[PDB]
Amino acid sequence: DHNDSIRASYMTIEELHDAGAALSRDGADSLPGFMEFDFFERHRENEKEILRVYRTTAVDAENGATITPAAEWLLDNHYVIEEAIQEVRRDFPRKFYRQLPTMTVGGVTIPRVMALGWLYVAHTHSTVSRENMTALVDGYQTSQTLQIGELWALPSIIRFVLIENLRRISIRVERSRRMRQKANEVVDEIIRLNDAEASAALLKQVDSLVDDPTFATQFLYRLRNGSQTSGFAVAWLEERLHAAGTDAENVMMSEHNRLASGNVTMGNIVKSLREIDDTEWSVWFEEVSHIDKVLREETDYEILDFGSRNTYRNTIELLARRSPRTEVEVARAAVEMARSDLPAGADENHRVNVGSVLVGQRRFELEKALGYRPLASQHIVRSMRKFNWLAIAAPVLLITAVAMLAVGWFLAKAGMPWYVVTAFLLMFALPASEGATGLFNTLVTFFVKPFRLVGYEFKNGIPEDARTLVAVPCMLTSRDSVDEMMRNIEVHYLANPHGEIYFSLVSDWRDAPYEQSDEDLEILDYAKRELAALNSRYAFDGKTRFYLLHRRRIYNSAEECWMGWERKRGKLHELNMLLRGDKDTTFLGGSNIVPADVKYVMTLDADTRLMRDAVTKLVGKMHHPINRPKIDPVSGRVVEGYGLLQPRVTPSLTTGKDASVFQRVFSINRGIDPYVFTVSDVYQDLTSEGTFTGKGLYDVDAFEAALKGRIEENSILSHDLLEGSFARCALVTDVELVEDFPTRYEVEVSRQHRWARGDWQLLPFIIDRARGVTAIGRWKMVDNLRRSLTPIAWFFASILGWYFMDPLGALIWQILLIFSLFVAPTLSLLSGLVPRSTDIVPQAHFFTIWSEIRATNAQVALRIVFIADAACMMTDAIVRSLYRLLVSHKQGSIVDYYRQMWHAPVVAMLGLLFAALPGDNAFLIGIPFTLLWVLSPAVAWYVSQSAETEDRLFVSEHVSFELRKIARRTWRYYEAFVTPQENHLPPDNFQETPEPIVASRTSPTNIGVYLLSVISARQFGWISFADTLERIENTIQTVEKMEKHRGHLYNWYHTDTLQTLGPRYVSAVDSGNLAGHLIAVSSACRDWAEAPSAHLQGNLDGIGDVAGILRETLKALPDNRKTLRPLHRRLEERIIGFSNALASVKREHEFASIRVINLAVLARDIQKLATNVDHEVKSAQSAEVTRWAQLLVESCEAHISDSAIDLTNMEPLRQRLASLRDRSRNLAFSMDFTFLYRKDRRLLSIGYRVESKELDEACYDLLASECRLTSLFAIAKGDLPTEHWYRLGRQVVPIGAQGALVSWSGSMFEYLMPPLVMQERQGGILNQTNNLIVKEQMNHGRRLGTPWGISEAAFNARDHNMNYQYTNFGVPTLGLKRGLGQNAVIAPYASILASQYDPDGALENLDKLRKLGALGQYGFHDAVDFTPTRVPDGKVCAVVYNYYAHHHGMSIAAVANVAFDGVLRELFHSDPVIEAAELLLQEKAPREVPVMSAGKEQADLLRAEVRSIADPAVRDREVVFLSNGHYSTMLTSTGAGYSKWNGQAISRWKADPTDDRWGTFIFLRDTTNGQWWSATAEPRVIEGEKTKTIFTDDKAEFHKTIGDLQSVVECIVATEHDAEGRRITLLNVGSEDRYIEVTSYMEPVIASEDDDNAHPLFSRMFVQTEIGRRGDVIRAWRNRRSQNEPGTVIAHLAADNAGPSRPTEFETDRAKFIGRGRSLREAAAFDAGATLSSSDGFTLDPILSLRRTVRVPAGKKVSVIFWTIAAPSREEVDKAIDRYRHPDAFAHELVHAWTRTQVQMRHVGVTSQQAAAFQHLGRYLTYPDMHLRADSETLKTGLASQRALWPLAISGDFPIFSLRINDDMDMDIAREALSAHEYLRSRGVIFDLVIVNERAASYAQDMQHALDHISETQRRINPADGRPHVFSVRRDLMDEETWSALLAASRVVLHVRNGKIVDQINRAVSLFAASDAAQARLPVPAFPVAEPVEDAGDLDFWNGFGGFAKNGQEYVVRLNGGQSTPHPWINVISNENFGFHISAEGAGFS
Repeated sequence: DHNDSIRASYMTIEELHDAGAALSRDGADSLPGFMEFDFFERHRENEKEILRVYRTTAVDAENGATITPAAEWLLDNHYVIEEAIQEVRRDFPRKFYRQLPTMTVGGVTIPRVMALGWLYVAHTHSTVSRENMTALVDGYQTSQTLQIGELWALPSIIRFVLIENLRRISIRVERSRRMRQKANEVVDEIIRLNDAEASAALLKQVDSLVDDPTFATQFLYRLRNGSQTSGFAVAWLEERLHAAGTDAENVMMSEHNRLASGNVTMGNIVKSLREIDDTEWSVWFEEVSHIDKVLREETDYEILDFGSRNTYRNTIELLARRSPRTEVEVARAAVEMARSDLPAGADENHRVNVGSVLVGQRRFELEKALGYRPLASQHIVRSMRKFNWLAIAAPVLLITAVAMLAVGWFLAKAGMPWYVVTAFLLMFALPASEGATGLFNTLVTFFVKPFRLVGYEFKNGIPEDARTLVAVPCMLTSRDSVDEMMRNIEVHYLANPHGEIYFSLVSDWRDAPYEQSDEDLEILDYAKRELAALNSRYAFDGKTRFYLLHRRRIYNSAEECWMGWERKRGKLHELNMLLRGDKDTTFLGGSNIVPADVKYVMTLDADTRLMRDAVTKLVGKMHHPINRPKIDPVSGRVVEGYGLLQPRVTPSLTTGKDASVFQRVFSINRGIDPYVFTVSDVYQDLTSEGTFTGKGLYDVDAFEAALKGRIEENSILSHDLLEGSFARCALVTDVELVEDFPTRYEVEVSRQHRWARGDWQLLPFIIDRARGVTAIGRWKMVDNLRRSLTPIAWFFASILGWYFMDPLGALIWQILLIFSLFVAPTLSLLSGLVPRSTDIVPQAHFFTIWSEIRATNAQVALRIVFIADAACMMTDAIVRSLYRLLVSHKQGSIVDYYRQMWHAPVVAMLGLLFAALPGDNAFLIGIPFTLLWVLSPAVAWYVSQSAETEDRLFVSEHVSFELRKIARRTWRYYEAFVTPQENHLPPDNFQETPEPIVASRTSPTNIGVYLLSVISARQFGWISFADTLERIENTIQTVEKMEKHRGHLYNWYHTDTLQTLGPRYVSAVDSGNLAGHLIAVSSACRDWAEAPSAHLQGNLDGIGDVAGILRETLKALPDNRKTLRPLHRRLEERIIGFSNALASVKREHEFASIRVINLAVLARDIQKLATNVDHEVKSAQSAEVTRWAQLLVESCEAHISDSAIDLTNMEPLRQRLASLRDRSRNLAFSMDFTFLYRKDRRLLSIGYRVESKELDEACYDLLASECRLTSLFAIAKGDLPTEHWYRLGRQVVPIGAQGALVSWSGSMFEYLMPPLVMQERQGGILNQTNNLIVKEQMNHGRRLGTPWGISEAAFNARDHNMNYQYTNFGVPTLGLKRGLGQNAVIAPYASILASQYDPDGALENLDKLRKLGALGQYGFHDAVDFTPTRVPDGKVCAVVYNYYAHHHGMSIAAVANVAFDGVLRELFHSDPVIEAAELLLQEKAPREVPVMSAGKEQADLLRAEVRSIADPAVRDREVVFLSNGHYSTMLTSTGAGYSKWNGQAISRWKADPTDDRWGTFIFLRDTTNGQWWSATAEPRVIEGEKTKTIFTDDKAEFHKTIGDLQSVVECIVATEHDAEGRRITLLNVGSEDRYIEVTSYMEPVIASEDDDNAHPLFSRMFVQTEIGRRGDVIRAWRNRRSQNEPGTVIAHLAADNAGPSRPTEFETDRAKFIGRGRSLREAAAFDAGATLSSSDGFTLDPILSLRRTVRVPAGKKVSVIFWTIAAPSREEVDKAIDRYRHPDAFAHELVHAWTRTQVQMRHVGVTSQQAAAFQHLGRYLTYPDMHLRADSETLKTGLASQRALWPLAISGDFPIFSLRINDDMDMDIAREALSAHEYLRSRGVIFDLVIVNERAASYAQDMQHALDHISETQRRINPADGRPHVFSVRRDLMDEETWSALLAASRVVLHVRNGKIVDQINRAVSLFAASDAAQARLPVPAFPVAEPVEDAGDLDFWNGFGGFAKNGQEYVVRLNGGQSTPHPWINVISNENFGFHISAEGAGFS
């Protein structure tokens, strides 16, 4: 527990309290870690070291090194750390750190908060929790107070301490890992040298790094528990550790802690950082602060909204800092003075208004009373405010004047006789004035902070006494816009439903010379009925929320005719009268009802869209007593308070589906910016009075009085500024109203004309000082006038400039004028670029400058080219507005624009002609400007054209045609796999290769996407109207019958029973997706029912698409039969004629219904011809032509059926549609998202579990996901607060020159799922993220080379019950997951999804994919796998044969959005609930995003292991195990091995390490030459033989090269037939024919191994072999002895190939094959004769051998495949022999072998490298080569017998793999050992896994409990395996002798601490690798044959071999060399207790 971290044990609670209390009174002393440092340098060093060891661990670990669990928390979770590095150093500027009071512990000046935070982390082991923090805080505050600003800094200080701790721990663990690998290397070098002469030198070298305990810990574990061990180095280490008093057990125990403490502390640090990032530090500060204990009582502080409370605290803190008073007493004094204020209020009867003293009107009084010293900034701001409007006028005037003098002095060198001076100065003033205004605005916004109002927080809605109504002024000069205006009203209501707010409506029927023609009464009645329906639909607790008001129109004069006393101003004034009680109004009876009193009225407009809860903030700000108007009785000008509140207006991104080039030029800022809260304004921060623009809340009484007392008449459009002047308006700049902008230039001209008219109708208000006008109002009017006169001023200045002087140096003057206009925007551009004078150093925040530079250049260009037109319009406007009130008079093309304006070109030509004649030196500068000015109409037309945003894509016609054909091809899935079998629901997927099986499960997502696809299909024109209604009704009825839990569904379901598969798990994602799709369905049904009169004819393009698909299907027909192509060309001409007929129908516009009959006739003809073709051609591809013809004629019939609607009695269908819409909407809204809401960390739960009724554990925290759609729906429904949307996501990864979003496993099913329903506009973050990720996916695809489109899909990997599995994928750049760059799987549907942003590239990618095998019947397949570990043989790709349902749904929906201009996005957004929250998306991207930390792509993909062995004879033996579960075999590198079948063996084999020449073999003898050799590399091997063995999975391929004749063999076990296949392949290169013959040899036995090795004579006797007809197969079995023998007949099949028929020979007698005295190396069957006399029957020595002489040509190859079949019954091999007698038969088996071995390796959690390691372990386990066993001294003093049976271990059929476990935090090596045991059991290796525990009696009980729990998965009774061979012994329970016996008796012993499995086995092979090389190539010395034997005398019975030596006392046997007796003639020579017998030629036994 030491490490280098900060450990101070536990403290729990009630000890932290008094700990902090002691720290406050008598603290200091010391701290656990802690040292003298500087904050900033230490933080930078922390970041540097953490980056160092993050990159080090990244470049390691993946290299194949074991990684500690402590380092996992640093690799897998690094992003939380990277934001934790920020915030700190972002929340601590230099000036703020120096404000914290210092504590000075131990002579080190440390701020008090730092020390208080050091104790919290130390005493809690870096575990942060809210309650412990509160306990520590209040315990510390028992005596000493914490100032505001300190109490804010605790979370950041805690983050700093945590990151310091993590840095220390990470450095230590990295160093320990490096020391561990150094120790491994050093001890390996020691063990590699046997001599002790160099070991001492190496230890002396390493002595510098032995003191550290992380080094000697592995050294001892690798030397004490090893194979060759030590005894010189161990003694040296023991001596060193015993010196200096350390011993060795102390170091042994130290690593049990430290390491575990490191892991625990890293985990705690990660959890605490996450928790600090999770909780909200507003309620915590509200509760733990003492200053809020003062204000939460006795004053209205607890309900003032967060911003106002924060401003109060800031003012209090500022007062306390710059004054001799502290915070508590200053708050007390403020409370006392506010009390002394006396309430004097209606509602303000209780509590205390403390606001009128901090930010109110009496702030200066307390400020002066308390001795506050103001800042210089405050002094200058107060002075400027005191100088009223002069403070804004003086600097602008001074800047203009200095511009005048500069330009006058620099340009007075050419005549200019004192009169040109005045004209040029006055004309240049206006651009100079704009420049001065921009400069002043920039200075003010850079220096003066913005000003915020104070208001209530109506958390329960707007109360009584604050009743408001929203009165949108509207017009009724329309027919069907009433529905639109109503919809606007529901949206406005849904923006904030809670409260006492009403939504009225005021209307009029434009102007008319008459009074009332009684012609719009029907319009009025329709509107009233609609509004009555609206009130009935929305009325809770008996409240009428909607009202309609109308005005009767009164004659005033001409022009306006009859529109009442005045315009909209008169309407508002009449409304003000009628609200307060006035009966003699000008309104209509029946529409003059208003909600009683109503105190505040909001105006709003038709297109201005409100934000959520945007009016409650304004009502509160107006209602608060500080902001209430007072109305001076001296004059009605509203001295203090405010009369009107005008919120700021934010332009929207795009105007729905219209986004002109004009929009992206004259509105630079677009969309909402969530980061900014207030915007600095120049007028409001200095004069405290803004401008009213006609939209904003106002008090009724004050406004009514101040306006009825002042204005007489003459108000048209300039009124708003006038009311803002008489009353006192204000800009809140906190609540914002999103407004649209006109895309065309026609509207802007009208708007500018109206503004000019208004501004120029108010001249006497400025000229006259009488009447009533505020001082600031006049200046505002003058500013408006100068801004209006700028264009004409620029015009006149330019024309007179190039006319009067006409000089040669007018270029400098012109560029000066252009420079002014360029400069004016650039100040605002640069205002947000300065980093506050380089205070701190952030991360790579990008630049993003070129974009707005180009935008400003375009803006200046459009301005400079429209000056002429704008000036002319402004001239006519000014002269009109002057002649009035002075004289008191009272869609198109370029040609359309040119005839409309027609003034700019003619005026420019007039000026150019007038100024071209005089001077003759200004044409060079006059020509270009006039040239651009006359080409004005073209620019206006170009900018008025609507561009492509995201829907209106330029897809031409062929691309959309191909996409529609793909969609129609993939809709076959829904056409086929949806049946009315109580199903009406799509199945999940569909297998087709392992026999087509259809799934029976369905999720809500599948239902939603299927319904959306049905709507899209009806939109395309594929099915009739009745079919769509039937399908939707059936699906909705089935869904209503479905089981539900508070509205939601249970994720998985059954398709036939409608029951749940497993636990009823409610999923948040699926419910949200289904509800979002149901809303779109309801909207579609509404749209279809609102007009079922023209929505029936259809598109008549589905019939075109199916015809095109048929034409494309026809081309895939190899029509080359005897008839050539008569019918093919006939049907081709028929189909082209049909397409011509359809086109002829289509160009016709009347849509005659009789032509569809002709189309149907042609369809019938084509179908008949296709059927005729199919009757004679039975190809499997022509069925597709048949099906597509049938579908074509179904489409024709469907359109005919649609064309037969009566269209008179359309009522029943309308009723059905209305009921269906209502049911869909109710089903969607019934879902309740309340209980899933986690009100502790916000967010949402993953789902709900009906068992034990608990929420899930994780949450969703990323913006780019489907949780985006779910959260949007939940927010719109109103079941979550708005802040949840802003809480999640928003992370940026820089790709290219910009940055996209960030997602878990950044695939595309989650970036592009929501845009199927949701709308994304041009300027938002989401669409640019989509474009960037499409580009990045393209980059990934091209860098890998394979086609792009990575996403979630089924990859090529099956299992038990083969179903291809299913998992997530993505790109490594956008993923935040380790493992995304190792798969590289491509899914076709991702390309279709990506077509909504780039259809061309998607089509090209799909065309590339179609050239592969990735297009089945039901559209595209699911995925194509490119990972080399999951790709067979030499194939390059790997297609997956699946058809997932929602994948096809997404494909169809995306194609529908692309082709039909995004209909689905418009359906979802037409619902008022969704339209209310649509404005939430926006989110203008901030252009300052921080950048996160970072042929390798093709190398990171997973690669298989292929073990290649150069020369098997002279290298260590390697084996491979191949089995199909029942037939298990082994093959060594030299070719030896055995074969087993259900335990009992087949081929005789013995484990002889030196000989190793057992098993089956293939011998090749040349006939002409006579030399014979082996196809393997062991029995014969002759000179040459560049041999090579390649072991892998499946196959064991043996190579050989003998003198220009190659011969490669392949040995594989078959599938589902229990056979083993050996294939030989002879390659000839030279130009000659070789005549060789292939021999097979295998000795059979059918017994359970032990019975075979016991008495070989029984086994060899009881075997009958025979051969039957067609003699290429030999059958053998055992004769029936007892009724308990399985029998198990076997056979050996020759299975020839590549040649004619030749006779073969067989031999089943080993006496006549080996030869009675020889061995297999020198067998007698390969002599120069005696060729296999073919003895058969009950041979006493049975073998199986087959020989076929082949003839290899010169250059070609032959092949012979020997099969070894084993079957239970005799009649079963015939079903296997005939399956293998056929030719080929080796392909089509290979693929099953690969699939089954991959399934086996997947069913157990093993990897190919783990498979290789486990096969090495099996090699060490079966053969008696013991190189991983115990030490020599550990085996000499151990290995007793009659033991290991007390541990209930048989130890008879048990090699016993032990595994000593003494670590107890890893517990992972045990799982690897168990998995290896299971895998080797599956492969046919039997052994025991003894897990020895070596602990004391402290944690042994828990260790054995956990071991039993983790091993019970295989300790249970396994059928036919009988107790499974898994053990867990206890060292403490058994004595020492049994433990020693167990450790000595285990063949292979591995310790668990000193290495890891598959890392110790692989390292043991390298250390035991590397003289026997010259004896391998000599072959053998032929054979010996002597010349008989001479039959001499002196022998009685002289046979051919020997006879008696007379007297019968001896038997002399005489032999030559090499000869032998027929059998061993032995002689037993024994005694009572010993004996031996010796043969005649030499032997021995004893």
